[PDB]
Amino acid sequence: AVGACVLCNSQTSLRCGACIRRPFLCCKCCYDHVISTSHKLVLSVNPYVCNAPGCDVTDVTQLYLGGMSYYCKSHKPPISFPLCANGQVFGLYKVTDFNAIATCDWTNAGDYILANTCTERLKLFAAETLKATEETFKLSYGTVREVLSDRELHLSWEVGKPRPPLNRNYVFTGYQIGEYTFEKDAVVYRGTTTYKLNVGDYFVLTSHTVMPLSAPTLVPQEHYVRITGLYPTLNISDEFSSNVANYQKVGMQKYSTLQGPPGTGKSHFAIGLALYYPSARIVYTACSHAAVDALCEKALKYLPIDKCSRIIPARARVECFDKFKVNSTLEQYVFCTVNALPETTADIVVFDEISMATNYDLSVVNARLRAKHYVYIGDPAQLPAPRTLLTKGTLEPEYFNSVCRLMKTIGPDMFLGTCRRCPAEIVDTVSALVYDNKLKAHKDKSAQCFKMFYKGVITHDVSSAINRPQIGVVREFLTRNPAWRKAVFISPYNSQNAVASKILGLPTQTVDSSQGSEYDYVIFTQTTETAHSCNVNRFNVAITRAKVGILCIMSDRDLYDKLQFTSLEI
Ligand SMILES: [Zn+2]
Ligand SMILES: [Zn+2]
Ligand SMILES: [Zn+2]
Repeated sequence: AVGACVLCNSQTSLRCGACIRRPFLCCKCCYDHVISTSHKLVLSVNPYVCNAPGCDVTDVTQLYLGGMSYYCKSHKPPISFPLCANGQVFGLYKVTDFNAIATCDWTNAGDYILANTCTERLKLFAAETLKATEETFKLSYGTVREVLSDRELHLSWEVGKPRPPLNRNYVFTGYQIGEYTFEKDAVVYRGTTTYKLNVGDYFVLTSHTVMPLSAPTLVPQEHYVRITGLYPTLNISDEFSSNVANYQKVGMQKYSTLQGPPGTGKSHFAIGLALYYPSARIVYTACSHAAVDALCEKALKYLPIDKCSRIIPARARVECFDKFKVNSTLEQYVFCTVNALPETTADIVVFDEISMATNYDLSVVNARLRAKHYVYIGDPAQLPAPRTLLTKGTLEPEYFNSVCRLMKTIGPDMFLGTCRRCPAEIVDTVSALVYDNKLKAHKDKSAQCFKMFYKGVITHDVSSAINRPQIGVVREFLTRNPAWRKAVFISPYNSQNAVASKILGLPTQTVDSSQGSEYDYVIFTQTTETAHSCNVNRFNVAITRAKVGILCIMSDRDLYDKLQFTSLEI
């Protein structure tokens, strides 16, 4: 029960029993915390409480030290001194920001802003407090009535508690018969495992214990004068020649940031780093299984298949890359999600899709992976990890995580400025929208990029929006543009996606789940004109999925006018 103060590192024996993480606080800092918040319980070898029989006084400001025990004003002996005096709480070895992180409920965007602009140690405490606050709430949200078929169900809920939204962010566990997701009387049930399940089975949200954090989100930066710990090859392929200047900067710094807009070659950069440093052992990590899978696919073409291994938790979350040797931690090239990372060492660590990472994830990576060099690849102009507790305000990219903050304040170390995937109409649009006209297009205009302003009629299934007339507009477009039936339908709402799947028969994806993918033809309906559907990062992701053509049914005049597409009438 002896440690370092979370604000001043000054050693102390006092903890705050009211904070959910019970951090160590120094005599001065613990004082400033109890007099400015409702947190009044102080812990030590023994709890600072009145030891008189039947007394419930726990406020440290109402407690004194008499003998070797603690008492209140009504039980203290004549010879006693106050625990709280001289700007200090009594302990061994005898701020405004810390109070806010410790007492907020993480429902306002200002809470996440403070968690990214504070000192480095407060970032660790905030990430701990946030994840702990997120987990407790899970134990509280609100049974199959009848099985109709092999993919839909009728559900009945528990009495007295609200219903959690039915999407992919909320994964239920049925009863360890596997993890399930639901989507919206009829509801679609999708269990990762095909276990049998009759009427009466109940499902509960899967909770994962929050472990305390110790490693920082970012290691201390170190700049070198020569390539350290690595041996660069001289005969690099001409496919990776343009990255040699930035490849050398990787070996001369502890960490490096790379902002890669869509289609600029992020995975091409990451895989070629292994060819430029052929003797290095590399762990490729990311938050999602799809991001690590994309890095596996690029590796299969360029890296020896016998030196690659994909780490899969027996948790069998989803089907992952099955073309590398499974669960071989000691291989040269290791592909693994952050949550499943083993405790090992590496020459370089590549963290992909950095905008989807939380400050918790940055800490787990540093705690499990000791490496000579870390490279963070991503794009703060794309989508972040969902903060389910955040309901008031929008989280700006500078407050996504420590890495995204640096990319937006001082800029990224390296930048990929040429998009090779999208037609010029899409590139010019997003370049002016979120990239300061610094993103150039390798392709010409395709003349297959169209936009249409059509508000339609907005209906809602609970909280997910639907715009059937916008789908009807798409229907009429398909009958007149037959080559587009191979397109992918994208929208910001799962429900609009479910309706479009039945009416149009196209493959469907949400904008958030389409990040990292690319398709020849994309059809996008904005559905609504909300802050969710008008988010510039979401929109940037949505329209940069197309390789050849895109059709945008717009609800927002601003974003409609900013689209440099040909307008179609109907
Ligand atoms: Zn506290
Ligand atoms: Zn302190
Ligand atoms: Zn008492």
